[PDB]
Amino acid sequence: NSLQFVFACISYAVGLGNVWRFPYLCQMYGGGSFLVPYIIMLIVEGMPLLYLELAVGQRMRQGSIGAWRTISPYLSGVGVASVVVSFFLSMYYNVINAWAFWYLFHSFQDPLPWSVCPLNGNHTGYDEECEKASSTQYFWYRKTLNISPSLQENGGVQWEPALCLLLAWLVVYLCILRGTESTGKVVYFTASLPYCVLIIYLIRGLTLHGATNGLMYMFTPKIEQLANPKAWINAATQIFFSLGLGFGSLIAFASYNEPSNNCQKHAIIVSLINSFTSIFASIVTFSIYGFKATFNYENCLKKVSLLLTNTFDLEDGFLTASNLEQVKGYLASAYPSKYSEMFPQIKNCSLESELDTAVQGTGLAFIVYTEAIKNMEVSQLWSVLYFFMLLMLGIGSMLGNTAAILTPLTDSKIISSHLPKEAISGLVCLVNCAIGMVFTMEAGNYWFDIFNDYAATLSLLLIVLVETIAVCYVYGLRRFESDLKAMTGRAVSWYWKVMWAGVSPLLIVSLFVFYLSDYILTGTLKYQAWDASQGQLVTKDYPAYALAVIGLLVASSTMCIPLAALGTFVQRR
Amino acid sequence: SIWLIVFGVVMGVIVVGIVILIFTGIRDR
Ligand SMILES: *[C@@H]1O[C@H](CO)[C@@H](O)[C@H](O)[C@H]1NC(C)=O
Ligand SMILES: *[C@@H]1O[C@H](CO)[C@@H](O)[C@H](O)[C@H]1NC(C)=O
Ligand SMILES: O=C(O)[C@@H]1CCCCN1
Ligand SMILES: [Cl-]
Repeated sequence: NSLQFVFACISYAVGLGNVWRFPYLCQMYGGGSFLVPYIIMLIVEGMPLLYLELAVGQRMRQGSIGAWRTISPYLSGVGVASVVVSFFLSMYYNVINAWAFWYLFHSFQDPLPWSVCPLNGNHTGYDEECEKASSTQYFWYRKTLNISPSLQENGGVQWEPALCLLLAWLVVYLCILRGTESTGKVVYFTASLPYCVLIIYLIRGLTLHGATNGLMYMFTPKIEQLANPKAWINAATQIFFSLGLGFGSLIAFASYNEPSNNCQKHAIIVSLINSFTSIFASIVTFSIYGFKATFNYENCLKKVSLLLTNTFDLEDGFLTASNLEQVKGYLASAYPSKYSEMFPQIKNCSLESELDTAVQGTGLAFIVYTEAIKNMEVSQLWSVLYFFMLLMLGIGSMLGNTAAILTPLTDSKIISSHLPKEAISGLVCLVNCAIGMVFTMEAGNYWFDIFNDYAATLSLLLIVLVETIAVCYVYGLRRFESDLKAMTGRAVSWYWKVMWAGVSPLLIVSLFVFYLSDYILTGTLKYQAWDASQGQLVTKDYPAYALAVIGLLVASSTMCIPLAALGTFVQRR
Repeated sequence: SIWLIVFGVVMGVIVVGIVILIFTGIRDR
């Protein structure tokens, strides 16, 4: 029975948060400067709280709402809020799957769309924006999203992304209707295919030119940017979002397990496997990213050498990258009148700056892996395999999330006595798909950015803080430990008690305080926006109406707890 | 456009699957 539960938890946890979100989160916050907090936040926040969730699922042996209502009525709201967060997640998570579907369907063409830039219009060169950026970046930002230059500028609903999202939701609904317990052979298959595909891309990814640059960027803990509180916040929230903490479905999964089971081994194994998968996927992604950065640096050096050679009438191969500065000094000393004209034009490029600003954003995984695919032999087969692995991961994660959404609805006899479950699931999927059309607009990527960073980011911290305070102080940690010891014969270790009671809540509170102080001091929340004319990413301040949605997304889910307490107090009085 | 053909095929097969599953579930009950 252990294999079933462990693989169910692994299949829930291992999803797009490991393969897609972790790489771009690591790239955004300095690489190593993000990886050091991650591990630090995994020993303190991941393992103890995952074990606490799994133990609460067993000693109650009820659902999330049932457990947090049986501990105390004044707390029942944290069962409702844990559903709402899932809702918001399911509102935007599917968009990622949609994108993969798109990238799959544009994978049966000999001239792969992200391989060759379109012709400029003279039929003699390439597009300006497709040349300033990469072909992969041009495909992702223009052919895929058609991203608007600013959040204030939005067009209509792009029909192709809308159809892809509709298809993804239809696939999710079909998976909901079809199977619920036939995951027997799937768990043997769906757990090894992502590792096999990542192994193949690692075999390709570690033999590219300049692959070591990406790994060095990944594993170097720059102290200068290690002091950023946002890095710690993002690390903790990614840990919570990847382990599934706060969504309330881990409690339901552990509710079906025997009370004579070792939840200390299972929690450790699940957290470690999740961490290892994230690290491995990010290693492959950053090896390809380092290849991209090295290629960009070499291209800039070649362009500068060509510029000098075409002007100074130097030999064809005389000016190389190993003698660039010396020959520049020699040319400047020869005659300054000619050198003065183009001195603005000569561009400085270094590996470090390219590494920070080669590729960044929520499309890092897609851009990087499409670049890697375009450097394969049979690009079509590898593209299909990778974007099929990604599809399986996303579909599994969404099945878990939607099960967490739907179980409270099905368990409610008020709704179950009026409509069939097949209609309840259909209505939920229809509402989610209709609302998620806001992510398919021209400026839909910015709303996806807002939801990926605020819908299920800090609410997952506050939900878990309330849960752990509830377990330790309201219920009584001595009573909980005695119940667990009677259930499994072994008393909880002193380390787990220490991490449950004081360390994890204090670290969460400190993180919240630091984030709030940083936001107040900065006083200007900014987002990345594509610039096709400059062909890169620029920082722009959020408009007035974008802060209201950002506030409401967190506020509804978090404030759902105190409101229930006030309602219960009113009902009592 | 080849992507459109592949998407049409996939959406058709998925829709037929959903329809048959709903119909079988309703008919069983
Ligand atoms: C190529 O197109 C550019 C516009 O992007 C134009 O300035 C240039 O004159 C064209 N080249 C020729 C040979 O017409
Ligand atoms: C390149 O470096 C030189 C000297 O450090 C500096 O004057 C110049 O502004 C930099 N940028 C360009 C585009 O030349
Ligand atoms: O790793 C993932 O992609 C999922 C997201 C939802 C919560 C569980 N982990
Ligand atoms: Cl992770």
